[PDB]
Amino acid sequence: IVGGYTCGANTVPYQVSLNSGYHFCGGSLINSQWVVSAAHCYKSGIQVRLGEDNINVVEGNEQFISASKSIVHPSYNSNTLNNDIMLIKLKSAASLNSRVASISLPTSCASAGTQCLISGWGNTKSSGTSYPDVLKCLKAPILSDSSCKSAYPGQITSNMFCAGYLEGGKDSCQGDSGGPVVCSGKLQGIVSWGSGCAQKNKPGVYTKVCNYVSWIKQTIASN
Ligand SMILES: NCCc1c[nH]c2ccc(O)cc12
Ligand SMILES: [Ca+2]
Repeated sequence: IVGGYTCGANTVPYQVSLNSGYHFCGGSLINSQWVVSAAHCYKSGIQVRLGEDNINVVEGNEQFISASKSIVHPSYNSNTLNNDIMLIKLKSAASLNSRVASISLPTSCASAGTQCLISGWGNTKSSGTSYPDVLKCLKAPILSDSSCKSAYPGQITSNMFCAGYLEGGKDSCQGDSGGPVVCSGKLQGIVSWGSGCAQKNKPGVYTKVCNYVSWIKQTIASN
């Protein structure tokens, strides 16, 4: 997260870290046994880490649970990032509490202008690299579809939205991939892609979760 703030330990209780020997992606806990992330985060041998603040220190509220199954969306296109969403089933159910909690799925799509919270352990600089150990947070509005398509001509599908600031300076970045965009207590987006981080006229692009609610629910009910 570039230009954000330190969230505070366990203030984003649905945030997960995906670990394959090291943190490589975020995700969101949607019930005691399922995580939603980006399909571009797919790999084998994932351990899901819940209750994390400092990802390099055991602080006492972590639950580490291996993934039993990963399901990339059937229509994911890795070249366009259309349908950039994946579900991960945990080998066992997490223990839910005040610091480990699920985030609800939306019943309706959010409109441009809605303020949302984006969080992750990604790079904090727009040039060069500095990766934080503690969770970073960013408040950003959803942008109009016309401003999003004007920023990325020919690249924005109906399954994507832009959020952030056209002036630059504040954005998600590398390592925030797969993480949540939460607006009014509902999961509306997944950190997906962009042109660099925090660049003028290049806001972050996010997977539009409201379009996938029926796929998520049907998949969870049968796996
Ligand atoms: N807005 C952050 C977009 C994003 C997701 N993954 C990334 C990886 C590298 C990068 O420069 C940018 C990204
Ligand atoms: Ca920790």
